[PDB]
Amino acid sequence: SMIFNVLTIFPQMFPGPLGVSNLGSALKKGLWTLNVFDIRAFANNKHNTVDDTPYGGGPGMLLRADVLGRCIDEVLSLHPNTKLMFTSPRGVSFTQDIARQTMNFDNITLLCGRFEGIDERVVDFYKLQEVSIGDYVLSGGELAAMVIIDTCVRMVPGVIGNAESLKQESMEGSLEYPQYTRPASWKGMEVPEVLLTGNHGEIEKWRRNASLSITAAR
Repeated sequence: SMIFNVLTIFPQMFPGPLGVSNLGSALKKGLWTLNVFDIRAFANNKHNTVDDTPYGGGPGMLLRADVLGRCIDEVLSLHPNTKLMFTSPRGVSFTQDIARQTMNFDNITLLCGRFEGIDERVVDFYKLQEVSIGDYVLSGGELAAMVIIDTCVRMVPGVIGNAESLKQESMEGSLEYPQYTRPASWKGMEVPEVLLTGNHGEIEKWRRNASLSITAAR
């Protein structure tokens, strides 16, 4: 199959957008699995806190190493051969191709940051693969984990009928092309006539030409 384990202190966010349209359908269908672990549950600490202030001081809090380890050990006990990852804005920049490389593993674990980060020992002891969906700071790692999961799950088979699947890959580069649909006029803007001709050859040809412009503006 294809399993994703998410470690967060906001489990109520999930599946959120991950549970809707094809993505949710296939999830119920069981084409993929979504295990969401509440990190808060692992605190055996009497203060039952997950965060704490940082040695050396400064702002905000940091997720405690002992708590995260209890959580991570449980996931490992349950999925020993799992690729441990961690969302932070200063790691491997996530791309459609990195996604593909992740498909090679069929069991990924995504720890989501919160507050000012996590105790470094966890990064080191467990050898986490830091991943960044882009050059911006979020309130936490969970939107990141969603973006990653959405990106990868779309390349599982059965989630997207082979029609839209062999396609998208046809466009090859970010170009794609202008697309149009009914009405034929809208605010007096009419559809390029070639699309209305039924001429597959002449339409593919126009679509490659339009694919090259717009991109030419890049």
